[PDB]
Amino acid sequence: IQKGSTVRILRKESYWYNESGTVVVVDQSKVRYPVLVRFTKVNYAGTNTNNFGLNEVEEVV
Amino acid sequence: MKDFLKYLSTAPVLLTAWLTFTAGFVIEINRFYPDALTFPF
Amino acid sequence: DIGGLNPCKDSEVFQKRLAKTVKKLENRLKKYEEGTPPQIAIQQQITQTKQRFTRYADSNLLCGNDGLPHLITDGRWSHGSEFLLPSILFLYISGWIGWVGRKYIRTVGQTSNPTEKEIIIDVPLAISIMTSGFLWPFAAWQEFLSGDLIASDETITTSP
Amino acid sequence: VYKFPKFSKALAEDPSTRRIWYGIATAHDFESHDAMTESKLYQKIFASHFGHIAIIFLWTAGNLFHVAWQGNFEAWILNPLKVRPIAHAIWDPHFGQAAYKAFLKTSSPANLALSGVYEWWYTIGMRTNNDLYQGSFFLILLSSLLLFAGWLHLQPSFRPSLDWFKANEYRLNHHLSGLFGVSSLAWTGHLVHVAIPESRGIHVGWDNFLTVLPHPEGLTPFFSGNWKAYAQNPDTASHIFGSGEGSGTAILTFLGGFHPQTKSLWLTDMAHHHLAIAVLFIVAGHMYRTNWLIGHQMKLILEAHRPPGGRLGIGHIGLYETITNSLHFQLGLALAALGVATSLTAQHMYALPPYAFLASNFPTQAALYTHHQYIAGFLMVGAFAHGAIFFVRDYDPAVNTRNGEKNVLARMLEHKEAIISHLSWVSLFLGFHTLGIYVHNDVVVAFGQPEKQILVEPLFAEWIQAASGKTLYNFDLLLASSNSPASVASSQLWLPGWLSAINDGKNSLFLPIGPGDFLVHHAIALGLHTTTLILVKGALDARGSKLMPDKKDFGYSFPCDGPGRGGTCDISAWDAFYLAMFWMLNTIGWVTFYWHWKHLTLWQGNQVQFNESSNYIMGWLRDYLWLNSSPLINGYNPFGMNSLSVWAWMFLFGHLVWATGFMFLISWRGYWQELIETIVWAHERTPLANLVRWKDKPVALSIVQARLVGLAHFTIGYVLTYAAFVIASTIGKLG
Amino acid sequence: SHTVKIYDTCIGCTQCVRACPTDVLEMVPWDGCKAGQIASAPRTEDCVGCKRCETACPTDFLSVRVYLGGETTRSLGLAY
Amino acid sequence: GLENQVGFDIETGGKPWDPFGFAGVSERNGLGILPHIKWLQESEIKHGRTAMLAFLGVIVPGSLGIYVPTYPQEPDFTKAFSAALQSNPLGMAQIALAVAIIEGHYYAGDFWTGGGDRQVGAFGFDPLGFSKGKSEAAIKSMQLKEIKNGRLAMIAMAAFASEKFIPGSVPLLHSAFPTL
Amino acid sequence: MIYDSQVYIALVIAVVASVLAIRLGATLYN
Amino acid sequence: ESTYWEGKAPPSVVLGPFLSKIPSGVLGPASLVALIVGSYCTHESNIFNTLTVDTIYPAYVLGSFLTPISWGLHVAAWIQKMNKA
Ligand code: CLA
Ligand code: CLA
Ligand code: CLA
Ligand code: CLA
Ligand code: CLA
Ligand SMILES: CC1=C(/C=C/C(C)=C/C=C/C(C)=C/C=C/C=C(C)/C=C/C=C(C)/C=C/C2=C(C)CCCC2(C)C)C(C)(C)CCC1
Ligand code: SF4
Repeated sequence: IQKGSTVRILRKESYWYNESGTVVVVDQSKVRYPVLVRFTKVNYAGTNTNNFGLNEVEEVV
Repeated sequence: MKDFLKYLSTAPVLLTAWLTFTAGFVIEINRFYPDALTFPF
Repeated sequence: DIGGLNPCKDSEVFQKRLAKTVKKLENRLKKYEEGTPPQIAIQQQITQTKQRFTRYADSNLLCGNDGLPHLITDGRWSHGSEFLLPSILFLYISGWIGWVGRKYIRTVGQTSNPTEKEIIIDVPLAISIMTSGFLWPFAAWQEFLSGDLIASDETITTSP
Repeated sequence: VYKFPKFSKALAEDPSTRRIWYGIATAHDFESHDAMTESKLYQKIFASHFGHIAIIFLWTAGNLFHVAWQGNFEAWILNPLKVRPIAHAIWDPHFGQAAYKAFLKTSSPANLALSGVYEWWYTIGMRTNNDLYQGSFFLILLSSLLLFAGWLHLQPSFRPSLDWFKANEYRLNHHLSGLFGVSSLAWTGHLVHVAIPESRGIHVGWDNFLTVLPHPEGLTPFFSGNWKAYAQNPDTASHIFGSGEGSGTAILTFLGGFHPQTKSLWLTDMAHHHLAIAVLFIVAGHMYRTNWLIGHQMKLILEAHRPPGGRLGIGHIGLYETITNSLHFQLGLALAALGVATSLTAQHMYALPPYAFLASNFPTQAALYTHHQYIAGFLMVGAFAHGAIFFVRDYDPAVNTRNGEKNVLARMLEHKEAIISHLSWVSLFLGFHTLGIYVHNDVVVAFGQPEKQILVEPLFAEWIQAASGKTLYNFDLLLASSNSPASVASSQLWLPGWLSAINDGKNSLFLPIGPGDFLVHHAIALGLHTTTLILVKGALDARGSKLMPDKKDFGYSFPCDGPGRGGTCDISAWDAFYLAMFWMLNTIGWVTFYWHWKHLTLWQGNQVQFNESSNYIMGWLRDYLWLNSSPLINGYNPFGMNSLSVWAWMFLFGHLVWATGFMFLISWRGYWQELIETIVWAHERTPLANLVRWKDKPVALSIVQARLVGLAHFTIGYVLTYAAFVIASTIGKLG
Repeated sequence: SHTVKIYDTCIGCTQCVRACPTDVLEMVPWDGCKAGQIASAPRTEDCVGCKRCETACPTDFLSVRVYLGGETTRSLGLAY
Repeated sequence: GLENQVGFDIETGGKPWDPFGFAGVSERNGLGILPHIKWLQESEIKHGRTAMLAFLGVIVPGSLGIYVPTYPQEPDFTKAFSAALQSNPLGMAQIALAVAIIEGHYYAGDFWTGGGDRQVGAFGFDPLGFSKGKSEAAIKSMQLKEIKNGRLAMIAMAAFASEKFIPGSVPLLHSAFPTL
Repeated sequence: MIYDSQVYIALVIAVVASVLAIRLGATLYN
Repeated sequence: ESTYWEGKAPPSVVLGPFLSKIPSGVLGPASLVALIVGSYCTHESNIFNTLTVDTIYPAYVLGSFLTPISWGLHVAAWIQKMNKA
């Protein structure tokens, strides 16, 4: 995955679970949740972006 | 008359016009053929 | 006949209801003067009451013991104009409404600002879609066949 | 402030009055108590069951004693259709002379008995105020037995283990066979031996029962197989109940219908019914496996039931351990079954009155039906609440899942959105259209043109009535036809009795129905569907949702999740129960309103009033409530009072409690905490009262406690006002 | 006293700490995020349960969670 | 899928006639709620064979007057069933038992989701060696003839029922079967 | 009409059932 | 043990250790005979002859009980046949 890639959220406790988002940036450092994904639908708190782990996102073909 | 027509395209004005037209043709059907309990055919 | 009811053309209580309503209207008519608009209005009321009662009598309508038309909605085509034909008419109209709404939602859902086009309707596109709903039974059974009517697993689900 | 909630140290350290309030409301939640094990849980529940059965038996003994002492049972025997049964005497110092005179019955002021116990005890063969006293004595003895057993099974060497408590097969075998079948067998024995001769004038007491043969042939036909002999010579159509005139010698018969005199089921019919039920249940009690190598292991039955094509997942494999290890699943099942059973009692004890002269006791009929329907609604709501509790605290997804695939119960949480969406659709459909038709009738009738009403004949339900033999709708279907195989088959067994009762205008057996019945049945269906929607949504969403995907971590009952993310009011599963209680009360109110108005019109004779005015809402409001409330409100006026004065007082009391519930429901906390703080300052800063100080800091009631208190006020006021209305209206309208 | 837990989804944006009305949360060094900081709850005895901390949390389902528990004159906000 | 199955001929072009796409709804949403094409084809064969037998059984008794000796002489299929149900109950019972046995042995229940050991209307049943040794195209042609004749018999029986219910629905019917 | 002896002994038996109730109540602990 | 199954037919252990050892060629015809006998007994106690107090005939009653049973016998016959028995 990279910037601009489309991924499916696999985190169950997510307002965008099973949904598709756009990767903003994948951090190359040793952070726990490097993948930053932007969504079109705001969550219940109003935010439309979140940091996800490498195993919590699945790239769409 | 470019933004006025856009204003008339807003949800409230369009809904009011559509519901006014709808109530109008319903009321006029019931005036010209009143007391219709069953299908006319 | 059906359910112990009898036709309203032979229901004595139905004619009693008609006579009582006409008598009340005429008694009201007595307290006005000449060809004044109140008398014209009451006379129109009497005429409409008589026409409505006559039409209900000659309508294959079954009346109970209260002299009121009862609807036979078990499904028989004999009394098909009471429920079945209005049912078909409503199903057509409501399917039209739902189809045009769904088509508009899916059409402006692929534009740059889908939410803007929902409070500010694209009247040209709206008119284009709305007059295309007369084929909603055919369009529905041409989009269901192609799998374009139902989502499969992109739909969201709660935690459990 | 260190020893009231002995079961909870967290509450005992609360410095406020909330500790006292929560100590009451958590006393029976044994699973949440401090230092808690499963063995202690089951043992305490067992002892509590014993104490509860003792309480029930003591209550019945008290009813028996008060009827025997202050009632007029013996006088009511000689004239059951004119003498009004007396429940108990009244001694209230607040009475004036007028109240004493109005409530005076025979020798002392007394309350009429609306429980129908007089008819029930008369039917089962009681004729003396000494028979009731014997029953009270025996029931107090039984209560003592149960209390002793409850104490005993908390003793060290007599406390059962978890294996004994979870021994499903043994308990089922014994419950079914012993409890149901043997109790039915003993009840058939009593019915025959005592009740059958007592209805025929022969007294069979605890002295001449070993020498008075229940049948002249005396157990010879039973062993000989000539079982028809017990049905020969039944009671004639001119039999006077309690007297030998026109009686018979049969003890087990098919007659169908009602006694021509008492307008109730034949005693020989009920004895035969209980004998058949006893045989069936004794047979069915041998199904499950015990120490003798034959029977069923229900774990195997549940595990083997997976459809081969595969539509229920893996089937019921994990259900045995799920139900066995959860006391809330079993409690929910029992409550649902009890709710259905008491709904059945309500629906059958008015259509098929089983007790002598109970059909002509209109106030007791209305009271019994209303009581049982309200109990039914309560039991159903409790069943769903305990299902939600099971989901929160007892459900284990791992047990109900095998290699990713989910069992029959775990799959209910997968299409939970489908279930809730379709319940919502049905509720909206029924509500929209029932209200639409009702308001259409309202407007059309109001405009003076009732002929334009939408009146749908309930043909489907009238079809069922014709199928059972009612020749009123000209259907000629199954039992309305004399040539159908259904009629020829029983033409010699129970049709002549059944047809004579179903085709009678004075019965409540299959009351004639019209468009008003159709509309009110659709209203009832809407109420049932909406209550089910609320309860099912709370149960399925108990473990979490999108707004709270960790709701299981907060328990069954918690106030909320806070003020952000949108809001979070009434998000717990307990709040779903709390909301569904209102809908249960509304649905039971609709059911009882329909029943009471239909039967008031039937008894008064103006059934045309219901058939015409029941199709529109103003008809209900004007002809049921406004019309029949006149006798009740005139229970006391500026001119005098009647024996109905207590019912008017209860009417106003119910209204007051209802509106106090409105207080507790509309106004929330936070507004009551600051006011309490002002009161606290006032008390602390005033002389002559500073000498007295509280030990528990006064605080406002918690959010959940406030919801409970408002619901309790709402429900108590609802029940009291409707009981007062129904009883007083029936009494004051029908003499 | 209420229970406050911090989860490694913390991004160290400090909005929880500067929203606590009773000084329960504080920022401590960490190596699990870009900011190098994580929220801590070392003074939960002063926690009142107002949940302002998790109203300011930007992470998806929160990184600070408040579990209401036993009540105290400090946790009940009693000035008397 | 329909391109490689027996049933289409020159009458509907060269393509399988399926205006409503009913053959392709099995693969659509749901594990299985709508029949597979195999179930539909087995229903084809069963309905067509039953319709051919019923056409013979309304023509031969009702028109030609041929009757089994101890059976009611009722040239009317709307009453013959009941008349024989009373007159010869044992015969009708044996017919029902034979039908039940034949169908139970040739159960088609795995055809709903597709699959099974049998073929569409296999049934064995080749006593007089009509397909003893033939080319594959010849067997396919014979199967197509059977299917088309079954469809024609379906149409004829539907026409019988329609004319009995709505008089005048089939104009030439009473001029082509002069007796009832 | 029941006698004084009948009511009196029923009251006495009720007392015995009361002492059995507190014993069960106290055994279910404070 | 392990009555749970996922194949085409359940294992013969679900029939109990009395039907697990009956050949299908015995259960099948026995099931058909029991069904026919039960149907005839039901149609002789009722339907063909109307029931009466004096005519109960424990043979027809007991017989009729073979109809519900028949269902179980042929279910077991199919289970045995599919399990090569
Ligand atoms: C649960 C059953 C029950 C109920 C609800 C009542 C109700 C009543 N009884 Mg009563 N009574 C009962 C059983 C019951 N009785 C039994 C079994 C006896 C036989 C000993 C009596 C003997 C009796 C007499 C002699 C008198 C009453 C009277 C009364 C009335 C005033 C209350 C009173 O003085 O009580 C007094 C009750 C007793 C002395 C007997 C004890 C009652 C039972 C045994 C206890 C039941 C406890 C219950 C299950 C739960 C207790 C809850 C508690 C822990 C708070 C009231 C209507 C008075 C009356 O008629 O006034 C008009 C009166 O003078 N009762
Ligand atoms: C023959 C032996 C026997 C008998 C008589 C009982 C009897 C009882 N046991 Mg019990 N038990 C037994 C053996 C037995 N047990 C064994 C062997 C075990 C160990 C495996 C247990 C373990 C056990 C436990 C753990 C508990 C009991 C409890 C109870 C009591 C239940 C409450 C009550 O009073 O219900 C009375 C009920 C009736 C008289 C009948 C109810 C009638 C129903 C509601 C009507 C249904 C009719 C119909 C189906 C309605 C539907 C209509 C239809 C068309 C579908 C009851 C006294 C409970 C209790 O309260 O303990 C004190 C309890 O907690 N038992
Ligand atoms: C035999 C049936 C049965 C049994 C064994 C239980 C048992 C239990 N229930 Mg349950 N429940 C039942 C029926 C039953 N319930 C029904 C029918 C309903 C629907 C109304 C409920 C609704 C329900 C809820 C919503 C909850 C429980 C809970 C519980 C558990 C704790 C109970 C507790 O703390 O009591 C506390 C007892 C009280 C607070 C006393 C309340 C008394 C009420 C207000 C009536 C008193 C007023 C009275 C009528 C005065 C008259 C006024 C006068 C002027 C006329 C316990 C396992 C709770 C739990 O946590 O489960 C795990 C819980 O949250 N149940
Ligand atoms: C019928 C229903 C009802 C009743 C009785 C009350 C009663 C009251 N409300 Mg109200 N309230 C209601 C509905 C009701 N409300 C609803 C629906 C809402 C929702 C908006 C509110 C919202 C509301 C607010 C926001 C406030 C009140 C306040 C008050 C109190 C005013 C002070 C007063 O008169 O106390 C005296 C009590 C009474 C008049 C009640 C009857 C008492 C009887 C007549 C006398 C005493 C009886 C005696 C003690 C009985 C002992 C025997 C018993 C132990 C068996 C009072 C308790 C105010 C408050 O806190 O008090 C200052 C206040 O700020 N209420
Ligand atoms: C619950 C119904 C049921 C079930 C599960 C079975 C199961 C079976 N039958 Mg069977 N059968 C039934 C009823 C049933 N039968 C009835 C009523 C008859 C007529 C008397 C038969 C006649 C029959 C024959 C002649 C044969 C079987 C055979 C078989 C076995 C495999 C072949 C097969 O299924 O094809 C047969 C399929 C059917 C007969 C279809 C029956 C469809 C039923 C009637 C529908 C019922 C579903 C309905 C929703 C139930 C309502 C439940 C509740 C509301 C009451 C299998 C064990 C075969 C066998 O023994 O293999 C060795 C075999 O040769 N069956
Ligand atoms: C939440 C939950 C729960 C609960 C649930 C519930 C509460 C339910 C209910 C349920 C119900 C409440 C049900 C009901 C049912 C009913 C039925 C099922 C009925 C049936 C009937 C029938 C079938 C009948 C028939 C008939 C007829 C109709 C005629 C006459 C005769 C006969 C019999 C044939 C639980 C705990 C479990 C678990 C968890 C979850
Ligand atoms: S509740 Fe949330 S905000 Fe209030 S103190 Fe405890 S943590 Fe800080």
